[PDB]
Order: sequence, then structure tokens, then C-alpha cells
Amino acid sequence: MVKIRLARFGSKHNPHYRIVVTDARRKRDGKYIEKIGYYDPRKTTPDWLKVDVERARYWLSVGAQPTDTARRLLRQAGVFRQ
Amino acid sequence: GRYIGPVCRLCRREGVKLYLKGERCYSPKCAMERRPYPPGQHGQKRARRPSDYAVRLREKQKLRRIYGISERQFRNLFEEASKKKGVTGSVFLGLLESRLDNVVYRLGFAVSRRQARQLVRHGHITVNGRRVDLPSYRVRPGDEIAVAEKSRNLELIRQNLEAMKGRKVGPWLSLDVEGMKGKFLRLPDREDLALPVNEQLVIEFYSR
Amino acid sequence: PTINQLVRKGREKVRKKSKVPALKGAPFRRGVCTVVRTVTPKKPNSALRKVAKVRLTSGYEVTAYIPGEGHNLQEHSVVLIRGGRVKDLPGVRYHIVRGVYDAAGVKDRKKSRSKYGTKKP
Amino acid sequence: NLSALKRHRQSLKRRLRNKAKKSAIKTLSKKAIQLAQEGKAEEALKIMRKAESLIDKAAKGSTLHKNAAARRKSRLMRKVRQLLEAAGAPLIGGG
Amino acid sequence: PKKVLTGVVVSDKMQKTVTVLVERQFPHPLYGKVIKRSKKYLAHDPEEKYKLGDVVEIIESRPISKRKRFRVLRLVESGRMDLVEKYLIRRQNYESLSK
RNA sequence: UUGGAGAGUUUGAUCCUGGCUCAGGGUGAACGCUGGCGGCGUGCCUAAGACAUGCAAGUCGUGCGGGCCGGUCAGCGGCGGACGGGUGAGUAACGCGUGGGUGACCUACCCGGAAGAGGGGGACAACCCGGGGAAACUCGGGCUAAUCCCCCAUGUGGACCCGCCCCUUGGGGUGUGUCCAAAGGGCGCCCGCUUCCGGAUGGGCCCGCGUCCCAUCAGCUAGUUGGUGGGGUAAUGGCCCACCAAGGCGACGACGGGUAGCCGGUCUGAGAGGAUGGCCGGCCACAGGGGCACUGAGACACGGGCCCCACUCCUACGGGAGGCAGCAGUUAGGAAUCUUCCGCAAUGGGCGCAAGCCUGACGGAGCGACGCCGCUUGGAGGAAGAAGCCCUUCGGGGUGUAAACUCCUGAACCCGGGACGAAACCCCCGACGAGGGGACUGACGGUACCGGGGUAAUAGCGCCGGCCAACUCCGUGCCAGCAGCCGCGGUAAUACGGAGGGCGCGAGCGUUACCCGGAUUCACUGGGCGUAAAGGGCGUGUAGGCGGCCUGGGGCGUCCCAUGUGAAAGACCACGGCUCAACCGUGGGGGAGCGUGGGAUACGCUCAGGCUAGACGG
Ligand code: SF4
Ligand SMILES: [Mg+2]
Ligand SMILES: [Mg+2]
Ligand SMILES: [Mg+2]
Ligand SMILES: [Mg+2]
Ligand SMILES: [Mg+2]
Ligand SMILES: [Mg+2]
Ligand SMILES: [Mg+2]
Ligand SMILES: [Mg+2]
Ligand SMILES: [Mg+2]
Ligand SMILES: [Mg+2]
Ligand SMILES: [Mg+2]
Ligand SMILES: [Mg+2]
Ligand SMILES: [Mg+2]
Ligand SMILES: [Mg+2]
Ligand SMILES: [Mg+2]
Ligand SMILES: [Mg+2]
Ligand SMILES: [Mg+2]
Ligand SMILES: [Mg+2]
Ligand SMILES: [Mg+2]
Ligand SMILES: [Mg+2]
Ligand SMILES: [Mg+2]
Ligand SMILES: [Mg+2]
Ligand SMILES: [Mg+2]
Ligand SMILES: [Mg+2]
Ligand SMILES: [Mg+2]
Ligand SMILES: [Mg+2]
Ligand SMILES: [Mg+2]
Ligand SMILES: [Mg+2]
Ligand SMILES: [Mg+2]
Ligand SMILES: [Mg+2]
Ligand SMILES: [Mg+2]
Ligand SMILES: [Mg+2]
Ligand SMILES: [Mg+2]
Ligand SMILES: [Mg+2]
Ligand SMILES: [Mg+2]
Ligand SMILES: [Mg+2]
Ligand SMILES: [Mg+2]
Ligand SMILES: [Mg+2]
Ligand SMILES: [Mg+2]
Ligand SMILES: [Mg+2]
Ligand SMILES: [Mg+2]
Ligand SMILES: [Mg+2]
Ligand SMILES: [Mg+2]
Ligand SMILES: [Mg+2]
Ligand SMILES: [Mg+2]
Ligand SMILES: [Mg+2]
Ligand SMILES: [Mg+2]
Ligand SMILES: [Mg+2]
Ligand SMILES: [Mg+2]
Ligand SMILES: [Mg+2]
Ligand SMILES: [Mg+2]
Ligand SMILES: [Mg+2]
Ligand SMILES: [Mg+2]
Ligand SMILES: [Mg+2]
Ligand SMILES: [Mg+2]
Ligand SMILES: [Mg+2]
Ligand SMILES: [Mg+2]
Ligand SMILES: [Mg+2]
Ligand SMILES: [Mg+2]
Ligand SMILES: [Mg+2]
Ligand SMILES: [Mg+2]
Ligand SMILES: [Mg+2]
Ligand SMILES: [Mg+2]
Ligand SMILES: [Mg+2]
Ligand SMILES: [Mg+2]
Ligand SMILES: [Mg+2]
Ligand SMILES: [Mg+2]
Ligand SMILES: [Mg+2]
Ligand SMILES: [Mg+2]
Ligand SMILES: [Mg+2]
Ligand SMILES: [Mg+2]
Ligand SMILES: [Mg+2]
Ligand SMILES: [Mg+2]
Ligand SMILES: [Mg+2]
Ligand SMILES: [Mg+2]
Ligand SMILES: [Mg+2]
Ligand SMILES: [Mg+2]
Ligand SMILES: [Mg+2]
Ligand SMILES: [Mg+2]
Ligand SMILES: [Mg+2]
Ligand SMILES: [Mg+2]
Ligand SMILES: [Mg+2]
Ligand SMILES: [Mg+2]
Ligand SMILES: [Mg+2]
Ligand SMILES: [Mg+2]
Ligand SMILES: [Mg+2]
Ligand SMILES: [Mg+2]
Ligand SMILES: [Mg+2]
Ligand SMILES: [Mg+2]
Ligand SMILES: [Mg+2]
Ligand SMILES: [Mg+2]
Ligand SMILES: [Mg+2]
Ligand SMILES: [Mg+2]
Ligand SMILES: [Mg+2]
Ligand SMILES: [Mg+2]
Ligand SMILES: [Mg+2]
Ligand SMILES: [Mg+2]
Ligand SMILES: [Mg+2]
Ligand SMILES: [Mg+2]
Repeated sequence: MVKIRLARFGSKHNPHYRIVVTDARRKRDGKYIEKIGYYDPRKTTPDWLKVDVERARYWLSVGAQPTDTARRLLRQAGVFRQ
Repeated sequence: GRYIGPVCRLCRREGVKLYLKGERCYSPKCAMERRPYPPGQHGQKRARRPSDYAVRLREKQKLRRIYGISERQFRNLFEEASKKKGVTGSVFLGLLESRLDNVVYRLGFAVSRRQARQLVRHGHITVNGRRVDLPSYRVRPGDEIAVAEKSRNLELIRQNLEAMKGRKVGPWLSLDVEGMKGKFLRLPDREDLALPVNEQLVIEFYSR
Repeated sequence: PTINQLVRKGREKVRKKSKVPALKGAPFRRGVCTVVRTVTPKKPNSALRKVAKVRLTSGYEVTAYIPGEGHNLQEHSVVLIRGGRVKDLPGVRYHIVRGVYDAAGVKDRKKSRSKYGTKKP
Repeated sequence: NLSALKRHRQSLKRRLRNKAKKSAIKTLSKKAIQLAQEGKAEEALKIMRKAESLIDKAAKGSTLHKNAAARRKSRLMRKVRQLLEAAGAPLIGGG
Repeated sequence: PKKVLTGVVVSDKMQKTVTVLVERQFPHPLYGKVIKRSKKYLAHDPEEKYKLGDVVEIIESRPISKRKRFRVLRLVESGRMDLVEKYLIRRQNYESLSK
């Protein structure tokens, strides 16, 4: 099924994740349906986490299942906030 | 890494004084004031007419040996300057003048670019507080260059700043001898550098 | 030609020819010496040039020049050959590499030692 | 050395079940078409009803796809109606 | 949208099928001159209304057979035997090209 | 307007034409000499040759009955195994690219909505007993559970025939007739089950345009081309079959032969163009060589099955086992390409309510100057200038501030400290919701880094006749040898070998191979044909290419506007993180082509009406 997850970019010992929506059978660094956010786990920048809230809401509404880390990041960005 | 052999022979070959030694360059025993001909067995024979390629090569080698930079780094800097918007000769001269070792040589913390390289490499220089140990670091306008707080009580540094209390730095720089700290105001102008170099010759050399 | 003639026929590209076909696309080839001898050059040069007949791993059998003063090659010596013809010798298109397999380096060589395969003294 | 052996065993059992069901479907369809060709309309529709019920199941499972079952039913009903039209009067069911 | 082409009927020897000759122009990619090319399409003609010389429009459709993926949409004009004559003369000239 | 260099060589000398050669850049490189540190990338291009050994896909006891001592083992039953990983053999093709179509189609798990979940029956494993077999395994008798199988009922609904209506390729409604549902488990909920509609994702099929060389390959085709009926499929279709007609394709290059995975991109180039497709992302094909189907939502399935062939192994000779183009590794071939490493801590994936389990994907470490980037082998002072070596006009000149020598700093080393990457799932409250509180978890790694001590600490390679930067001595004597071209060498060689000196680069420097450039030397940009290579021996003429003046219509080419597409990465610009850089992150802009809607009509095209300067006739 469609999932909202993290695709790894960057370089060795320097991970930079993209929060993307894609089919679950695609390899993790392959082509995705669209891109909604980004994450820097090392937090080397003032803005180390961005999420498209409206697009994430849309994709959640149509049955996309986030991963644990993706769900945590979406909650930090305030996607599930009511 | 870099050239670590005899250095006055470079001046004698280029036919001009490249101040690559410091105090001895202004002394009467400067090798360009005693034997102003090229080194080797045939240095005192009448010179033949130099070809165009020879002229451009000698001008480029003079410019490169003034700053003591390898040819790979020199050419990379030249191509970078050619990519930038702005007159490529002036941009290239500014990029060369923004190297940390050259900047601390001009500020007066050293008497030669070689000594400035050893100062920067050995962890005696700080840029904006944090310590930098890389000669190739490129200083941007506004950056503060200074001697490390624990390096202020160093005899070589003390003498260097003593001998500069009278000398005045260029317009593109500011120095505080009491504060033991410099400031890089702007990119140096082409007229502010007393360089015996025609940069058009260097550009034409790299067009080949 | 007219534009219509160019549309009908076009311009023919130029096809280059290999000068080292026995190398079969490789930079070097290993071979075994069958005949070692000396040959005489064409006009105006005069010499006795040392060559070897080499049967290669690629299936061809060619003639290769032996550079440098003095050599230890003989029948059944294993050698490496590289491209490059010898101008004044007819039919010689390849050079033996000194210092590889059974071809020793040039003895007492002091200049240009990376060629001729001589170690630093 | 794996769990592929279990898959092969189960596949053989499912193959037996699917073959049995499809054979029964084919036999019933042929019987209904022949009876309609006789015409002989009363028993032809009863056999056709049996064939239709045996087509709709096991289209509930992996034996037949729904579209395949629909096509089977459509072809059978069309052939039966054509043959009975070539014959005389109709009977109950299947109309 | 479904592609619509315009052409002239050059063959109607098959049942319920017409051969339509479609022409297109394009500049040469490197030499720039505008050039003409033609292509034949087998088109479904169930009612057999269109005959030799008809200029018609055909539209991309569900496969009717092999080689038959277009349907005649409408008639554009009639009485165009000159285009057919050009095609037939070009075809006839091939007999003298052999060895 | 960011962008463009030429030289040597045909002559006694000259101009031109023209070939050859060179100076630049690049590579999955290789070979020679040399070799200190780190970061980031990258490493079988050949035999798609053959492979020892270990690992690379399992999981569920909250579906079920069991043997064994809360576990363990196997069995039945689900889901996964069609993804992920590898390779480039085949393929010149709707395979790929780009834009579209499907009233001709499928889609497990996920999400939303509607409705339902009633009753009855049964079998096969496991298991207990006999056999057969060397083994691999296999047969018979009997028992038994389920979310296993079957039947009946019910019909929110849906499937089929036949009508009817609208719509128009098989789309959507409606009427009689016929047919089709289901399963439980855990502590009132939760996880599950059945029918249908919708969404989202992922696919099948079809079409326009583009997609290499040879015409000394010119004709090809008989399921061939079309039609009718049928079979098969999720679905169109000669896909397959029976019958009827005689068609289909081709110089705009059919057919045949050779070669080749294709693209985003990459290298080169002033651009146009040329070459190329390693790594990374997308698609396709293949899994010892061939064929085939089964199961399944999905395969004709790399670590599933069957058969034939080659090969390897067991042997009681009847029979049986196997497939590294997964990760390492071996062997063969080759000029040439690595560890039988660590860990699931991160991200992703399968199963499971969960705990968790599995994951050679992946995150990391190792090896190789294979590439790029950064760094070190010291800094200052120091003789009209030691010794050695080389040259000399015998006065001297050079190596050379170079050395020695004094002062300074402090890579390696030592001691101590010490990471980020990891906050979730989990539990408590709240209502297992939203929202708050708490805890566990590090392979890399005692690594990066930080603080305090600390020694003067690798340099080599090519070249020095012209092109082309850098010259003298000795040795040899058409020999030895050098050579990219022109050419050097035959007793006074700046061209061979050595030495002193010099030039260029520098942990590298050269050489070979291949590609672009220079080559305006296939000339679209941007060449030519009297005598340099080049006008067909001459007519007539087919296809094709091109075409006079004026008026109107169309708006196909052409141009403009809006909109969709032109993925990500790469290229450009700006900002930012690693002490800089390489490298990486964020944002912005471009961009040929193609679809759609609108507009313009000068030119080309096309239709219509005129004119006589071209052409023809009297
Ligand atoms: S002393 Fe004179 S010759 Fe020597 S390096 Fe200084 S300026 Fe050059
Ligand atoms: Mg002309
Ligand atoms: Mg000679
Ligand atoms: Mg040398
Ligand atoms: Mg299982
Ligand atoms: Mg039967
Ligand atoms: Mg199925
Ligand atoms: Mg079916
Ligand atoms: Mg065409
Ligand atoms: Mg066309
Ligand atoms: Mg038809
Ligand atoms: Mg013939
Ligand atoms: Mg000559
Ligand atoms: Mg020339
Ligand atoms: Mg002549
Ligand atoms: Mg001459
Ligand atoms: Mg090497
Ligand atoms: Mg070492
Ligand atoms: Mg490394
Ligand atoms: Mg390979
Ligand atoms: Mg494992
Ligand atoms: Mg895969
Ligand atoms: Mg291939
Ligand atoms: Mg191939
Ligand atoms: Mg092939
Ligand atoms: Mg072919
Ligand atoms: Mg297409
Ligand atoms: Mg497309
Ligand atoms: Mg029973
Ligand atoms: Mg017994
Ligand atoms: Mg039994
Ligand atoms: Mg029994
Ligand atoms: Mg069931
Ligand atoms: Mg029923
Ligand atoms: Mg290509
Ligand atoms: Mg037939
Ligand atoms: Mg056929
Ligand atoms: Mg056909
Ligand atoms: Mg492209
Ligand atoms: Mg460019
Ligand atoms: Mg370009
Ligand atoms: Mg490829
Ligand atoms: Mg393929
Ligand atoms: Mg194969
Ligand atoms: Mg094999
Ligand atoms: Mg399934
Ligand atoms: Mg099936
Ligand atoms: Mg397959
Ligand atoms: Mg298989
Ligand atoms: Mg499999
Ligand atoms: Mg395998
Ligand atoms: Mg079978
Ligand atoms: Mg066999
Ligand atoms: Mg026996
Ligand atoms: Mg392997
Ligand atoms: Mg392979
Ligand atoms: Mg091998
Ligand atoms: Mg070899
Ligand atoms: Mg070998
Ligand atoms: Mg290699
Ligand atoms: Mg994991
Ligand atoms: Mg996980
Ligand atoms: Mg395992
Ligand atoms: Mg490693
Ligand atoms: Mg480097
Ligand atoms: Mg010194
Ligand atoms: Mg941490
Ligand atoms: Mg420590
Ligand atoms: Mg310290
Ligand atoms: Mg010179
Ligand atoms: Mg010579
Ligand atoms: Mg030499
Ligand atoms: Mg001599
Ligand atoms: Mg030379
Ligand atoms: Mg010499
Ligand atoms: Mg260039
Ligand atoms: Mg030229
Ligand atoms: Mg060209
Ligand atoms: Mg040119
Ligand atoms: Mg031209
Ligand atoms: Mg010419
Ligand atoms: Mg002429
Ligand atoms: Mg002329
Ligand atoms: Mg003549
Ligand atoms: Mg010519
Ligand atoms: Mg002539
Ligand atoms: Mg003539
Ligand atoms: Mg002639
Ligand atoms: Mg004549
Ligand atoms: Mg004619
Ligand atoms: Mg004529
Ligand atoms: Mg003629
Ligand atoms: Mg004509
Ligand atoms: Mg138009
Ligand atoms: Mg893009
Ligand atoms: Mg920065
Ligand atoms: Mg970006
Ligand atoms: Mg439009
Ligand atoms: Mg006109
Ligand atoms: Mg007219």
C-alpha cells in the first residue's frame, strides 16, 4: 500500500532524509510519488525539519500509512493536531 | 605539497624581486642586488629573443611563485574566477588575495608568506574566534583574523607586531596592534596591489 | 551540393582505422617469443635493429621492437607488447616493454628509467 | 530446506480442486447445449440452471475470475437461446 | 484525445477496409528544409461508403484486427483521382528499379 | 551576445591545393619508475566459463489439533516468498523515449460508505499400527481439529439472457426470469470474515512521432492481407482454429546481412555537432542451455515444480541430489579489478494485536594513489660566497643562502576527557483518540573531536634540435643507439650514452589504448568541381524538388498568448553544514519537444476569380 516514509540522501556519516509518499514495494532510495518534507537528524541547521501539512493531510485522508519515524515527525510538525 | 628548495634562484630566473624571504629581501645582501642574472652555467650569456609562449609562461610563473601555490590550485582558482561575473583578471587577483596565509602575511603577523603558512598550519591563527589551520581557507569581507589568545605571548609574534606598529596596512584591511587582531574589509582592488604582473598575459596563457 | 541533395543523400562520416589491430582493443598484450633476430632499416638509416617475433594471447603473431642497449630475450621468452611503430623498420608496429615478464630492464641506465624499466640506483 | 515445499504441496491440492470444478462446469455446459439442440426445452433449461449455479461458484474463490464466470454464463445462455429459437416453444427458467 | 488524420483512399480491394494515404510535413532536423512524407493506414469501413479518390478523415480506435487500428470518421471531399494517380505511378515505377 | 590562437613537413626560392603529424581535455583504465597522511567516491570492461565453504525469506500459539521436556519440534491453516538483490547474454523491437487512448481491462494489503455474518454436513495431515526402499523417500489400515472443504437459507447488493430508455464502440438506468455470500479469535470493545460502490496506488493492451551500418542485400509475404463464425483472455486483436475473398509490404529503402540493452545523462566542443551510456535514478530482458504449465491479486517464478540436453556428486547399479549473472570467496581466462569483515544502533521491507523475529537490502569497517579534494617533509637569519662536483679564455664562473651554523614552531608519537547521529514504537494519564509525563536502545567507536606534553620530521618523475620552457663537457663514430613528424648518428653530435647545469609538474611523473578538439579535412552554422581531386558523351523524359502579377476565403506550415507535461539526481544561480575544499542540504530559475484552448494572416500551402511581362500557337 501507499506509505509516507523517509528516503535517505546526503553522504556517508551525513544523513539527510526526505519525507516522501510512495508505493511500499519501491526501494527506499527509488522514485517516489511526491515529496512533502525533509529532515536532518543531526540538526545542524535552524530548520532541520519541514513538513507540507496540507499535502500530508491529503495523503493521510486517502489511505497512506506512515512509518513510526514518519508519524513522529508529522506529529512534531503538527499534522495530527486538532 | 609545496616548494621547499632554494628561493632566491626563483627571483633571479624571473628577473625581478619576489619578496619570498622577509627581512633579507630589503637588506643589501638580497641576491637580486648582487647577481641579477638567472642561475646556472649559462646565466651570464646574452639572452635570446623570448617567444610569445615563453613570455606568457614566465609571467604566469612569476604570479604563481609570488603566492607559493601549486599549479593545480592555481588553475582551479583561475577557472573559478573565469566562471564568476566580473572582470576575470580582477576577480582572480581578489581570489588569490583572500587566502588566509596571504591575509595574515599582509596583516603583519608574519614577515613572509612561507612563515604565514607555517603560522596558520600550526594552529596559531583564529578566524572569528574559532581556530583555523588551513592556509587555503578563503576569507570573506567582515571576517576577523587574529592570533590565538594563548599564542599572544609568543616571541616571533611579539616581534612581528612590534615591527608593524609603524607600518600601515592596505586600505582593504584594518589592524589593531594593541588588540593583536585584523579585519578584512573588502576585496582588494587591482590598483591596491603592487604586483609586477600583467594579468592579461596570464589569461591569454590559460586560453591556450 | 544543394539543400535538396543533402536531404536526399547527406554527408558521409569518416571512419578511422586502427594501427594496432593485434592488441584487440587492449592497451598491452602478453606474448611468447618465437624468433629473435636483427633486421636492417630502410634508407637512409643503417643499423642492426633488434626485433622479436611474438605470438600473442589475442591469436595474432606480430613483430615487436626491442628498445634499449642490450637485451636478454630469446626463444620462449614471455614478453609484454605495447603500441607504437618503428618508422624505419618495415612491418614493425609494436614495442616490447622492458622490465616486465622475461624482458629485463636496461642495465646501467641512468636517464629516463621509467622507460626501459630500470630501478633507481 | 525451505517453506517452498509446503507451498508446492498446497498448490497440488488446490490444482486438484480447481480441475474437478472446471471439468464439472465443462461437462454440464456441453450437456445443456446438446439437450437444447434436441429441443427438448424442458430439461435443457434445468441443466442450464445447474451449469449457471456451477459457474457462479466457485467464482467465489480462486477457481474462476468474476469476468470469466460472466463470459461463460453469457456464452452458454446465448447458445441455448439460439438453439431453442431454431427449435419451437420455450419452457420455465432462464429468461 | 484520439488522433485524427486526413487522407485519400488509394485502395478499396478488401471488404470493409480502405487504405488511406496520409501525408505530413516537417522541417529537416539538421538541414532545415521542409520535407513531405506519406504513410498508408488500413481503416475500418463497415458500410463500404467510401471509394477510390475519396478524401476522408480517420480516427484512432480500438483494434479491429491486425494492421487495423483506425476508423473512418467522415468524408471530406470526393473526386480526387489525381492523388491516387500519383500514388499508382510511383508504385508502378518500381518495376524498372530491379536488377 | 561571457564566446573561437595555431605549428612542423612537398621548392633553389614563391603562392596555392592537399595529406600526414603535434601541442588540449577525458577514462570503470592498464604498464614503468617512485611513494607520507586523511576525507569523499569508486573497483571482472575478458569466460552470460566452472564453482569448494558459510550466510542471502521467513513469520503468525490472539486460526487448529498434537508429540516431547512456560518452552521446543514438526504438521494442518493464513500472509509473505512476483518486493528487495544480481547481470547485459538476447533484442533494431511499440523494446525504449516522448505525448496520448482504453464505450476493450485487472488491481492482494491501505482508506471512505452501505449491508450482513442463520443452520446443517464432511474430509486430509499430524498421530497410532503394518509394509517397500541403500539412500532420497514412499505405500496401505484406522482416528481427529480449525479462520480447511461442502450444502441449505438470507440478498444490502451484484452476474447472465431477453426486452425498454437515455447515451453512443462493451457507458448508465429500468422490467420479468435464473444464479451467487460469509469464520472465528482475544481481553462491552479489539483483531478478524462476506457482498457491493467509491478512492488511492500498481499494472496489461493500443496509437502518433523519434530511434545504427551495408543497395556489391531489390524485391518480400500464404495465417500471409482482409472478412464471417467460434475458442481462449481481466481485456482488443490472426492471439489461435474452420470457412470465404486475393490481398498486405517496398527506392520516403521492404526483405536480407552485421552490430547493439534503451533513456535521464556523461565527455568533448565557441556554438552547431561528434562520441558515449561504467557508477547513480527509470524501463526492458535473463536466472546452467531449451520447452511447459500449476498455485496465486499478481509468475509461466534467481535461492518453487515438470520434462529433454551438457556438466558435477552419492551407489547396495534399481536409483537419487544440484545450479553464486545474491554477499564474501576459489579456480580459469585476462594488461586488469577487493574482505570467506562488523551490526540490525539508523532508514526501508515481510510476518505479528503486541512483545518480537527475519533482512549479505542497508548502515559501517578493511584492501587498491583507481579518481577528486585537503595536508606534511619546516620557518627566520646566515659568506662577494667553505668543501665536493662540473666548466674555464686559468683571471675565474656555477651549483648557492643552497649547505654548515644559531634561533623559532612543533606532523608523527604520549597522557586525560569524549561525541552527534536516538526518539519513537513501549508504559501512565487523557478515551489504547488529540494532548501531556517517564524509561530502554550505538556496529561505526574509545573513532572523529577537545585539552595538556612532544621530535626537524618521505621526494620523485618527465623533458632540455624545431614544434616547445630549458646547454655545456666527455665517450662513441651510419656502430651503439634515438624517433610523434621533420629527421639525428659515417672521428670536434645542444638530437645517441653519461656527467654538471637548466625547465615543467610534484605524492606523483611518464607511457600505451580509446573518444572529442585542433580538422572550415563531409563545410546546416561552414568547402568545392577551366588547368590542383571533381560536369554525366548528348538528347528526351518518369517520380521528385522548385516556380510570374492582382483580389477574396480557409488558417495546414509559420508566429504569438495561456495552460498541462517535460520525475529525482546531474548542469546553472543564491544561501547554508562539515575548521576549508572535495562532498552534501535548502530554495530559485531555466529547458528542446509534445497535448490542449485562444489569436494573427505578411510569407509558404490550398481553394476560387481575374492579368499578360514567362511559355506556347497563328
Ligand atoms: S633576498 Fe632578494 S632574491 Fe632572495 S628571495 Fe628575497 S627578494 Fe628574492
Ligand atoms: Mg544551386
Ligand atoms: Mg641517417
Ligand atoms: Mg628523465
Ligand atoms: Mg509456512
Ligand atoms: Mg468428461
Ligand atoms: Mg487467482
Ligand atoms: Mg479465470
Ligand atoms: Mg508519414
Ligand atoms: Mg503519419
Ligand atoms: Mg472485422
Ligand atoms: Mg540479381
Ligand atoms: Mg621533408
Ligand atoms: Mg599543412
Ligand atoms: Mg613537387
Ligand atoms: Mg624541402
Ligand atoms: Mg602504478
Ligand atoms: Mg603505509
Ligand atoms: Mg577510502
Ligand atoms: Mg560482465
Ligand atoms: Mg544473515
Ligand atoms: Mg528486483
Ligand atoms: Mg545486452
Ligand atoms: Mg550484447
Ligand atoms: Mg545481440
Ligand atoms: Mg537486423
Ligand atoms: Mg509510444
Ligand atoms: Mg509515455
Ligand atoms: Mg468425521
Ligand atoms: Mg512391524
Ligand atoms: Mg496415512
Ligand atoms: Mg484413509
Ligand atoms: Mg475459508
Ligand atoms: Mg446460496
Ligand atoms: Mg545510441
Ligand atoms: Mg487458419
Ligand atoms: Mg499470424
Ligand atoms: Mg493477417
Ligand atoms: Mg537529455
Ligand atoms: Mg560548454
Ligand atoms: Mg551545447
Ligand atoms: Mg546500459
Ligand atoms: Mg531489453
Ligand atoms: Mg538465458
Ligand atoms: Mg553460469
Ligand atoms: Mg496471494
Ligand atoms: Mg489462477
Ligand atoms: Mg519472468
Ligand atoms: Mg523456474
Ligand atoms: Mg522465488
Ligand atoms: Mg543462486
Ligand atoms: Mg508441469
Ligand atoms: Mg542431463
Ligand atoms: Mg537393492
Ligand atoms: Mg559473487
Ligand atoms: Mg554476468
Ligand atoms: Mg570467475
Ligand atoms: Mg594475463
Ligand atoms: Mg592467469
Ligand atoms: Mg581494469
Ligand atoms: Mg533494521
Ligand atoms: Mg524497523
Ligand atoms: Mg537467516
Ligand atoms: Mg570500505
Ligand atoms: Mg591531492
Ligand atoms: Mg632557510
Ligand atoms: Mg546518540
Ligand atoms: Mg584517548
Ligand atoms: Mg596540543
Ligand atoms: Mg626555446
Ligand atoms: Mg636522435
Ligand atoms: Mg631519450
Ligand atoms: Mg663528440
Ligand atoms: Mg629530444
Ligand atoms: Mg647528452
Ligand atoms: Mg578547447
Ligand atoms: Mg590545423
Ligand atoms: Mg568538423
Ligand atoms: Mg576549425
Ligand atoms: Mg555548405
Ligand atoms: Mg577544399
Ligand atoms: Mg578545375
Ligand atoms: Mg578554377
Ligand atoms: Mg593533369
Ligand atoms: Mg582533392
Ligand atoms: Mg583534373
Ligand atoms: Mg559535357
Ligand atoms: Mg570528364
Ligand atoms: Mg556525344
Ligand atoms: Mg523519363
Ligand atoms: Mg525535360
Ligand atoms: Mg536520362
Ligand atoms: Mg513534373
Ligand atoms: Mg496554423
Ligand atoms: Mg528536472
Ligand atoms: Mg561555509
Ligand atoms: Mg534543488
Ligand atoms: Mg492547440
Ligand atoms: Mg505563392
Ligand atoms: Mg489562377
